[PDB]
Amino acid sequence: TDKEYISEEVQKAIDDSVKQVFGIKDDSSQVTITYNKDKVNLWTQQIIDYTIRGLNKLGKHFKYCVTAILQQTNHAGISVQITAYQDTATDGSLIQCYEINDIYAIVSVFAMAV
Amino acid sequence: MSDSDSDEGRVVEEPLPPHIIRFNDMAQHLLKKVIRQADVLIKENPQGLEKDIALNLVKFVKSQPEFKIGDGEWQCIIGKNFGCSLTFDANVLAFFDLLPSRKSILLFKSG
Amino acid sequence: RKREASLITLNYIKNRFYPSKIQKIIKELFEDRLKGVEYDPNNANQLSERLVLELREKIKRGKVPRYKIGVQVVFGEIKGQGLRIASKCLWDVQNDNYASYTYTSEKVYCTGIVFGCYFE
Amino acid sequence: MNHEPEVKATDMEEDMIKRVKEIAINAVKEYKQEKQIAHYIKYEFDKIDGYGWNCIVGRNFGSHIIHQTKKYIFFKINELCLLLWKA
Amino acid sequence: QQYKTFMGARVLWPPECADDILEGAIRETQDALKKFEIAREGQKIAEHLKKYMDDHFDPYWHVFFGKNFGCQAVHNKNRFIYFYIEKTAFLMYQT
Amino acid sequence: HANEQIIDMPENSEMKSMKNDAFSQAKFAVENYKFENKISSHIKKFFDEKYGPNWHCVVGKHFNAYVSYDSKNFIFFYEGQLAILLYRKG
Amino acid sequence: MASEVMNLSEEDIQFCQKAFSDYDEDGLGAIKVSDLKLALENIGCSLSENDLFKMISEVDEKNTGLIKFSDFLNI
Amino acid sequence: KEFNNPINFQDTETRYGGIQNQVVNINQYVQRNPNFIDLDNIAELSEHSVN
Amino acid sequence: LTAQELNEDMPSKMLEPKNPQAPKNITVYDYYTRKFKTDELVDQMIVHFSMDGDYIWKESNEYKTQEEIRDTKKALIKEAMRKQESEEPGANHDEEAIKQTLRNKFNYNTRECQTINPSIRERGVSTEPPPSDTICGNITQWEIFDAYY
Repeated sequence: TDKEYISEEVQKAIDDSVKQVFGIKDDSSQVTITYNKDKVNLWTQQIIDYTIRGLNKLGKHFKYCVTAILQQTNHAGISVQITAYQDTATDGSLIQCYEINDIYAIVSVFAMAV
Repeated sequence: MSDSDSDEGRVVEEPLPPHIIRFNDMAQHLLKKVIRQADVLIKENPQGLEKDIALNLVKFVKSQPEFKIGDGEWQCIIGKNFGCSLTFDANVLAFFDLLPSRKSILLFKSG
Repeated sequence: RKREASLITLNYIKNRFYPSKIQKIIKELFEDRLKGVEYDPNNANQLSERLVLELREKIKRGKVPRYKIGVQVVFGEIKGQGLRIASKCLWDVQNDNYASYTYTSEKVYCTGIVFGCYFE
Repeated sequence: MNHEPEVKATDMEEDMIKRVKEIAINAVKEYKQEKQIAHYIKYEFDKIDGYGWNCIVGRNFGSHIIHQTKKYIFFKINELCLLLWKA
Repeated sequence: QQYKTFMGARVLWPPECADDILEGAIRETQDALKKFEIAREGQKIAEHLKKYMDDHFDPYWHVFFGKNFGCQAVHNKNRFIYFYIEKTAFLMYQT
Repeated sequence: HANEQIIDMPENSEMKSMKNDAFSQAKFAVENYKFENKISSHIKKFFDEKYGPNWHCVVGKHFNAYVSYDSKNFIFFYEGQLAILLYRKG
Repeated sequence: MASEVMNLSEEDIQFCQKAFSDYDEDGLGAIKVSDLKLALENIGCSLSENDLFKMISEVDEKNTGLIKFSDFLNI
Repeated sequence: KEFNNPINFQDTETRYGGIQNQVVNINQYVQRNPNFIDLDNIAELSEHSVN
Repeated sequence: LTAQELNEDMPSKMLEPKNPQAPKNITVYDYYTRKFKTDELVDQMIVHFSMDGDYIWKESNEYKTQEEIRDTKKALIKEAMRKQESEEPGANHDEEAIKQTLRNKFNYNTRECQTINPSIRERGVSTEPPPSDTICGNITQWEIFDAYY
């Protein structure tokens, strides 16, 4: 429990990164972000910094790998499949799909036993 | 109808020279035609000025019928090492490097 | 070489080349599985997951049993839409390596990322 | 120290040629990357010369591109060649 | 500055060159030495390695190998390989 | 005593100073620095400012190397006991 | 394992002579000193520099093993 | 004592990822009359000194 | 940015966010600087696939610029078609022909420019230090005296 991977903890870390970059969350929020070639490069690096830092703050002794993909406002068919080779009791892999107005992004977190 | 094997091939008939594509914002049929002409042109005058090779390539694409996307005049720049950013007509820019030649070729139309 | 022997004691590592060996293996596997470039239908999306499952087994076969392999396969349709995917993974520097291969057809783009972490 | 660039050949106005050289000196120091230098010149020229512009910086390259009359200037700095044309 | 031994050859533990290419280059250099000794007709073995690099890697590779030498050079990302075999150090940077 | 050297530089094309600069720079740099790694960095830096970038120079008392260089940009000379090789590629 | 190779006998025999001469000990191994013993006994060369020159040129050397025999074979 | 890896590490778990569908046009016009693309034919160069 | 303590007092090691595979340092020559410039700090971020596309949303800032370019080209085409139609009697020239007609040898000039490049050459140079010889010297009081005498 104290040093055991939790699916709920991983989801909150990804949520903090999405909120930190552009999310004021539902009501009392006035954010309209449009994907741009210059902006997308900055967003992937910035989002990765927040997810790793957010995971690390409450992080246990687990190897962490994070992959970020930004969809170009949908209008195409994209399917992402995640395969992880790790002891089931020791680790779990969670993939989260986020809808953020004009730009759609998918965040995947990999947990490795240490 | 052909030496060794009868009726040739749909794939066997067309051979493409080895090349590396940095970016390919153009129709596949148009890009394949340009690569064959570029490889033949370089082969015709090896160790020759890039400007001379570029002039022949620009004439060939312009001369061929149904290869015109309109807007800006067709213009191709060939340099072993060069860095640039040019506004171009949508789906009219082809960028490729021939592996044997080892020289990057840039073809696009700017209006 | 007492120091070299000492280096084995802190971490065995078993650092078999993984930068292009996995990349060469994934690239060869992706071309055969992709088959026709033109197909991009809704029914094919279910089929894309099947390709990912086959890929993980091949990584273990190519001298990677000691390492733990995490592989993510993304299948998308490109109509000139621009999307950039960047992956950052925290691992013991020089004790782990990853292989990434990107294959783009005229109408279909397939990207496979493989992550290997040493464990014992 | 970087001396003022010498233009091998150009088709520009006396007032216009000075502006290109002035923009070129600022662009080279501001961006180390060759592509970045080309990107800066095109954007600055867009406000002054309108929507259509193109900038290419190559240490060694040879090519011929159609350009609008009086809008084409080519200047070579020490050990570097920069070519910019309009439409 | 921390030297490491891989595949029987001493090279920088953090490898400037790609892991795939670096292993191939080290194996080729060892095979070349097994055939031609560094001490006699040493110039010929270095030339053979340079030609071999062009066949399987991007062209204009620069190869310098000497018992004792000091050099600093500008190379492309993941195109610099430095390793020591016995008492001889081989340094190659791709341009 | 530098009995045999290889000279491949332009003569009377106004690039005559490159050969002269290489001999002068090597003698001044080698005596003051007195380090094989330092000599290569100093010779490369002086040549880079005067004739532009993409210049690679390696200095070793005893070494064997094979490299591709731009025509008329490669000069090989011996400064005292030390041997210095400088050439321009790209 | 020979394969049809005549070659000279006068020299091939000489090596064996000088070899067993110092190797008579029957130790089964050869050192860098033994190789010079012969030339030191008869006085073939003036200094070890000579024998060491050719030998060193062959490839490399060490303390003692057996391959040292090459010294005579090449001598 | 020091780390060992005798415990079995053979389990694999896979979780699917998907994006909810929407009209393909999505109030957008495909491409542009003029397309701007930046292409670099020169690889990045890093200088390392080994003595 | 955390450190993991190895069991049985092993040498300490820690994990880092930075990707090891990415080049340790990136150096780009600056013409203004006139000397090679090296930046130790790197982005250290890895992207498996990067895609740039020409997709624009309705009423975008970029879209307005594109509309202006189309209008400016259309205005020149409209003026050229109208002037030719006005100048001639009952002109039947097509819009596509007028666009081709608008381009003129004086109107558009094409020049091909190339940069001189030295031919690449491959040369092999071998250096080998002066031959060294072994010298043995024995000095005795009588020998020193004999030379002195």
